[PDB]
Amino acid sequence: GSVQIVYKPVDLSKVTSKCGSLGNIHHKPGGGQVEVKSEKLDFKDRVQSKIGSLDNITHVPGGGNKKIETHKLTFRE
Amino acid sequence: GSVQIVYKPVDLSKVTSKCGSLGNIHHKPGGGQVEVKSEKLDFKDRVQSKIGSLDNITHVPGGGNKKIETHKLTFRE
Amino acid sequence: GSVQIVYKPVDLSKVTSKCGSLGNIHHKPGGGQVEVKSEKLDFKDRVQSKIGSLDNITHVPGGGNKKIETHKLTFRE
Amino acid sequence: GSVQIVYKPVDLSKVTSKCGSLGNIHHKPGGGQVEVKSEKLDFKDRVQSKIGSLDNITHVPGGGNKKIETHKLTFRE
Amino acid sequence: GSVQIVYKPVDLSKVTSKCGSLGNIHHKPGGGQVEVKSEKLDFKDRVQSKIGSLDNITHVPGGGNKKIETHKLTFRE
Amino acid sequence: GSVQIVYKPVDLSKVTSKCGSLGNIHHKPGGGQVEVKSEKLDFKDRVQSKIGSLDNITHVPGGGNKKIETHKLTFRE
Repeated sequence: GSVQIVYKPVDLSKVTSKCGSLGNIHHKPGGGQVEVKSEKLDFKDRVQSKIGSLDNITHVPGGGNKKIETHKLTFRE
Repeated sequence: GSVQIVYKPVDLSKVTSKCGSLGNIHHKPGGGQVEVKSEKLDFKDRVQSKIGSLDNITHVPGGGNKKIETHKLTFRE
Repeated sequence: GSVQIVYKPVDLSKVTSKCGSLGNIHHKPGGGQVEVKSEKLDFKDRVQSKIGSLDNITHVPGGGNKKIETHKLTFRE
Repeated sequence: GSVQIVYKPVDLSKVTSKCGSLGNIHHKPGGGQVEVKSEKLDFKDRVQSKIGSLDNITHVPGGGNKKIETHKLTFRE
Repeated sequence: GSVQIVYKPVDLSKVTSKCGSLGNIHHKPGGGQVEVKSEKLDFKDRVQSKIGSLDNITHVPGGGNKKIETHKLTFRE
Repeated sequence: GSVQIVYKPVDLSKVTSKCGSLGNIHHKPGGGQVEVKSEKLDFKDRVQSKIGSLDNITHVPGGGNKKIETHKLTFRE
């Protein structure tokens, strides 16, 4: 018997952006209040967690564009 | 018997951005209040965690563009 | 029997940015208040953790562009 | 002619209070936001004024009792 | 002619208070935000004023009792 | 003609307080933010004023009791 495999995807695409001025942006939060209460935690495996935050962000990229791409190949008898 | 594999993906893409001035950006939080209470923690394996934060960010990149790409190949009898 | 493998991905892509002035950026937080309370911690394996923060950031790169890329190959009888 | 006046009010009253413990009192405001806008002010005579406040109070007297009392007398030809 | 005046008010009153423990009192404001805008001010006579405050108080007297009392007398031909 | 005046008010009153322990009192403000803007001020006569405050107080007297009392007398032809 015989087996042959060719895996040759060709990627030629683009992700692009154009802009003038981003200009006046304001973020003026009047601070709230947070309370959290707990007895025991057991984050045993691959947990991602966040507790009692009160958290502010101003993410303002000039681009902010993104590409994600994944390839796989598997073989058995 | 025989086996042959060729793994030759060709990547030619782009991620790009263009901008004028990013200019006036403001972030003026009036500070809140956070309280968190707990008895025991047991973060046994690969945990990522954050507790009682009260946290402010102004992330302003001129680009901020991103690409992610992953390849794999596996073999058995 | 025989086995042959060729692993030759060709990467030719780009991640790029262009900008004028980034200019006026302000971050003027009115400081909040944080309290956190706990009895025991047991961060046994590969934990990443942060408690009672009250933390401010102004990350302003001229670029900020990123690429991530990973390759693998595996073999057995 | 003749005139005679006697002004002799007799005040014997009381204002009084009795209490146990005043105990658990909480005041935990999540801070709001106030904006006020104006062009000209002309507070010419005996004005009492307050603008753009955002103001918190916890007045907790053990007594807090009050008395007010006023007397007058007037004469003419 | 003749005129006679007697002004002899007799004040014998009391203002009083009694208390146990005043105990647990909390005041934990999550700080708000205030903005005020104006062009001209002209507080010409006996003005009392307050602008753009953001102000916190915990007045906790053991007494806090008050008395106010005023007397007057006037005469003419 | 003749005029006679007697002004003899007799004041015998009291203002009083009694207390146990004043005990646990807390004041933990999460700091707000204040902005005030103006062009001209003209506080010409007997003005009392306060601008752009952001101000915290914990007034805790053991007494705090008060008395105010005023007397007057006037005469003419």
